[PDB]
Amino acid sequence: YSLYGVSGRGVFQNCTAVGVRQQRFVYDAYQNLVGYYSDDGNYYCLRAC
Amino acid sequence: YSLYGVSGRGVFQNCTAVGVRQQRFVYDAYQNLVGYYSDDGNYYCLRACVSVPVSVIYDKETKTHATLFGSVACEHISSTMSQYSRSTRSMLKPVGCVLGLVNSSLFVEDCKLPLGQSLCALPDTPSTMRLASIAFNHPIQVDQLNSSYFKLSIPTNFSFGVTQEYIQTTIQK
Amino acid sequence: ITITYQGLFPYQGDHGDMYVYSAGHATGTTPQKLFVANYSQDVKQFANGFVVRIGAAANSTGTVIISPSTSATIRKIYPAFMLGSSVGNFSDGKMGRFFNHTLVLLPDGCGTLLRAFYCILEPRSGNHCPAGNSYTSFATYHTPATDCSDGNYNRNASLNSFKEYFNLRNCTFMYTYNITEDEILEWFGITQTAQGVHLFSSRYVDLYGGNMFQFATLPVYDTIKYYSIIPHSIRSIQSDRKAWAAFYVYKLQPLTFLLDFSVDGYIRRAIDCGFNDLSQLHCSYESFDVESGVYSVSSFEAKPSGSVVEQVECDFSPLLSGTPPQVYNFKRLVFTNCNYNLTKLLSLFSVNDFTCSQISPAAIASNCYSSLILDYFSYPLSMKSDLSV
Amino acid sequence: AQLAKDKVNECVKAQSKRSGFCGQGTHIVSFVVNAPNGLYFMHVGYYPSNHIEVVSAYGLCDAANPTNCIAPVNGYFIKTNNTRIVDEWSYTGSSFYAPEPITSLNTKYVA
Amino acid sequence: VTVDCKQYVCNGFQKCEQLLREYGQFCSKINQALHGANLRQDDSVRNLFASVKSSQSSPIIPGFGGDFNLTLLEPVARSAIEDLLFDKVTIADPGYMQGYDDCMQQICAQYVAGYKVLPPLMDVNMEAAYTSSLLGSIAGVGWTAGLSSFAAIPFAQSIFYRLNGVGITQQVLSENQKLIANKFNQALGAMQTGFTTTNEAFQKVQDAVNNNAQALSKLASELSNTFGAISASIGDIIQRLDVLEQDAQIDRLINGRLTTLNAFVAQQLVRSESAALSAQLAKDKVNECVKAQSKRSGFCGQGTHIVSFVVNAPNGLYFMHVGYYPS
Repeated sequence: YSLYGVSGRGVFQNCTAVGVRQQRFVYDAYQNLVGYYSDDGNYYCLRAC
Repeated sequence: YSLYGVSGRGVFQNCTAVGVRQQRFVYDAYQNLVGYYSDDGNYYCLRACVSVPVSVIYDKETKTHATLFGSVACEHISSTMSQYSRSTRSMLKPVGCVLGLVNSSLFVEDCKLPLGQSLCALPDTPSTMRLASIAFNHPIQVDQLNSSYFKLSIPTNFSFGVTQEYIQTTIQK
Repeated sequence: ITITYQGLFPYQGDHGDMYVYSAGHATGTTPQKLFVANYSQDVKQFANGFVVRIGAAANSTGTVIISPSTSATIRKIYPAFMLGSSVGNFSDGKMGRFFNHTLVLLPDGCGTLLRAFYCILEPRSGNHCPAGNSYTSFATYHTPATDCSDGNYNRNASLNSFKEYFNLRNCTFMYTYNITEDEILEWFGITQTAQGVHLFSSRYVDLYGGNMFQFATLPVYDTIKYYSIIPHSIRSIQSDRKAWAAFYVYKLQPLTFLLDFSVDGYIRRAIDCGFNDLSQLHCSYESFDVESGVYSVSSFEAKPSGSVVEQVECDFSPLLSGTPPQVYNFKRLVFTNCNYNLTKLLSLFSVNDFTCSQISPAAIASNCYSSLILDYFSYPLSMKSDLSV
Repeated sequence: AQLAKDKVNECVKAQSKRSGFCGQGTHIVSFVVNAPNGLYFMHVGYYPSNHIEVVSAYGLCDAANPTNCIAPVNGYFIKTNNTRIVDEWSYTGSSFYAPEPITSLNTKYVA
Repeated sequence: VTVDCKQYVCNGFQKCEQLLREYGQFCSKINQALHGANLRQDDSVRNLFASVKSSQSSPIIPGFGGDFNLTLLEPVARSAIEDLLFDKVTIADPGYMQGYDDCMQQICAQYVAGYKVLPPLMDVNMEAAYTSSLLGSIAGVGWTAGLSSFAAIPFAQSIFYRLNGVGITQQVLSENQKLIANKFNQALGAMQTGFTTTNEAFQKVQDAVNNNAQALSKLASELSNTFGAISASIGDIIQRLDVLEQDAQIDRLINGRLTTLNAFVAQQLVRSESAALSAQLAKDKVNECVKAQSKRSGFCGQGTHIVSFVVNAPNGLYFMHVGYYPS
């Protein structure tokens, strides 16, 4: 993928359902994003390489 | 204080009598100055800053914190002390004096059990707050007889069994 | 996820500043004088901004304020703010005047919109206006009998009242934000960065829980240093008087909090780590829960008092001994590297005049210098008009 | 791990007549199960808990002086001279509870 | 010793405190790591003494063995030989509501703060109570015939059976004669006189007190004053420039000073783990050499071992193994 200001390499899946949903990432306690948003409008949660 | 080219924070006292006395500091083997000069003309020997080495006695089971000071003082502190900088930091929140000063009642209150959470020198501090137990030791002391006979403490019940310790053997590789 | 996070927060237990708006004076039929607190003269430092608890008492029973013996059901009311970069006094000397471009946050339409605008505020000169006679305070108002009738709320009522006290000039923007009418508790926040002024609300993203999220960035790039609360008074008639929920302003500062995020992403618990050692310990472990034990929190260092400075004593000697020469033979005392008690010296003499140039007599006693020159001579008071810079 | 090998060869195979290591009490059995990354022991020790203070000697003698005491635990109580020792109490006339060392002081019983 | 970081670094100055904020993870891992180290050490103390006493003293009467003059009696509370190896060891510490104020009348575990020494879980009268009931159980437990379900036998007969055991001289020699007693007491007498300086163990004791006192105070004196590039305890404190570059030199001083503090924490984990190894060794020396005899060589040092005594030394135990020496 290559999203807005963020790079990265991930395996998107239609996951559920944890986030903010108004701004459009979700991190897990580090710099990484685990990982949905951005698609319109679902939950494409990402993973590491 | 703020002396000539040197800054610092100290408690001056009229001490005696070690120095050079012609140039006007005295160091002790480091960068620090311990510390008289400059006054005209005496010995105002300085010291490092005063710090109250505080702590916290949580107890998450009953959710009752209890702020303990390190080793000073039952007499020198004040409640929500206004001479000092950092609680820490914005807001704070007096019984000793076996170890130091604590902001937690009460006086001993002996003796139990002993167990955690097991504060310092010997306040064993159960909860519920309600500090300072001294629960030691105590072995069932057989008494020593005098003549050819000598007492001995044999028991009556087996009561086996415990689980015991892990011995670690490896790492994850 | 839970975490420790460093950002702008109010501190645990902060009571903040409370503000209340009141029904105005009225007869049975006719609204009369507005009724307000002294908020307009109380200019506050913006610093890092603030958050606001709005409507908390809504639903409960409370006093009507202007008639303390009269109780009524409390309704939410929205706060209004004046913010800017430069303040001073109005022509009659009263405080609370904002100069140059000023940011105004003004609710309207019986609590169904927020207006945000950035204009020069020209004080108007009619009676009771800020550049007129009989000025006490500016304020805003609305008139519920005519402004809040079903299906026909007056959007501009508050704006119009504001325009009576000030002409709006050279406005760079005027934005409106719709608000759905309810009596639900909410939070509002405001900060500023080089990107402009940021407005936060719980309304759009967490109406029922209170977390604040950004809903606007205003193109205000002049640093906001000051704010005041704009008093509102409700021009009801006596039989229509309501009680309006107090709101509370809490200053923000950079603090590290433990933040507990639910599964759905919202924050329903936090710990102010610096509140005390117990909270400190609680934060360590990167968890809400900290296992039961002794946890060392730092000092408590004493406050500096009696700041000793050492450098001595300036020698005014030869002035006191002998005959002061004539003005054209003035004697010169030079001063490098010493301490001076000059109010000492001027306590010996009787002093008849003290004027300075590019300094004041107050200032010349206080300051430190790299060089002080004292010239003294005999000179008659009769010739004071000739001894002038 | 070399300690664990020392705990398997001592406490698990044999008994091991030694204190903790074989934790807290006169050790009886010990069991080994694999824990995460390590072993894990279930040392089955004795725990006395009801102590009754009785009286020794130290042994016995008569007109002729060969002695008794001890195989291996003490005494020789009184009522009359009985010998269940560590842990419970008390046996019969001894008959196999007695080596026969040299006499000592406090003559005839035999301290 | 626990360091109170976020006020060790820095000295308590708000800009430097904010630059610590930036590093608010590392300080939490420091004090988390030391509090874990103290719970492991404290469980070594607790588990040690719970594997010390358990059963059953004589109790402490001024006559232990007739006539073995034992110095290990409590005079009354920290017995006499324990008084010798606490007086001759040079400790500038501790303060417990008299030493803080006593130093205030004038080591600095309570003045930099900074670092801070915690008390050792047990008052000295109570560690003295453990080892004094241990001296009570020397005689009867040294019999055995099982550990521990016994006994009350006088100390003299305990050393004639302990001496009958491995110095396998049977009863006719200890009957004719004793005095041995004066040779035992002569041995303990030279054990009274000789501590300084050529008698390590004792130099090992001051290697320990000078070890942890050296690490604590002297390493904390290297950590502060001075380390960094410009390091007058705040980089460009108030008195010198810049304000912009002040964060640069200060962040040098925080990265360095906190990194060396983290080296101190790694060191405390090292000497804590080795202290727990040696404490488990001490539990192996109390359960073998002190209760029983122990029919084994050094560990129970140099000769067919006879008695061994335990006294609390600074930070550790201390043994007075009474061995045989043929000659």
